[PDB]
Amino acid sequence: SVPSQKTYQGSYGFRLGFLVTCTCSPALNKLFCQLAKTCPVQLWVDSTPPPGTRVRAMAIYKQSQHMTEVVRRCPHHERCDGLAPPQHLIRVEGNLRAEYLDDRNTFRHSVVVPYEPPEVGSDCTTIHYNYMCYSSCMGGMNRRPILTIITLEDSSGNLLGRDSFEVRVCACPGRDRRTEEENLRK
Ligand SMILES: [Zn+2]
Repeated sequence: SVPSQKTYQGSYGFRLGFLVTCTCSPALNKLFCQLAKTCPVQLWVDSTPPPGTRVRAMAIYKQSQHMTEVVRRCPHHERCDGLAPPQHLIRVEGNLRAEYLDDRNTFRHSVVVPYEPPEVGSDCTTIHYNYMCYSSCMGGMNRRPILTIITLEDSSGNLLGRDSFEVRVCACPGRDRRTEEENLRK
């Protein structure tokens, strides 16, 4: 079954926040980012989850007619850090404990890091993601919009919380955000 995108704050009050290489549109719930550049995603909790809590990131297609298709890199960007497998769209930057996972039954990719409390000077835990293929790449996303689903999980993989956002990976994020926002006003 297609991974759920249902927002679920859960017992710890889990939700995301956001912070031109990367720009977020709250009105569109959409992140616009350049290829392979830092995308800061903030984790907010009302209380601290138990030891061994994990944070998983996974991409799915937004449109229902493409939801059962695995999101992966196009051949050009696949065939081009030594930790992320070449097929994975999403990689984590600056984390010594990233796990790159392929689901045995769905073939979907994800990247998991341990949950850490907020870094000094912050009320939220910031994770730096990189997207390794453009929304427009033929043989990959092929202009189809995607969602990133962030799941807070216990050490066994049980769901503690879930949030999600749309992503466009593009060369001019600031300009594309304005275009899509101008389209929503019209
Ligand atoms: Zn590509």
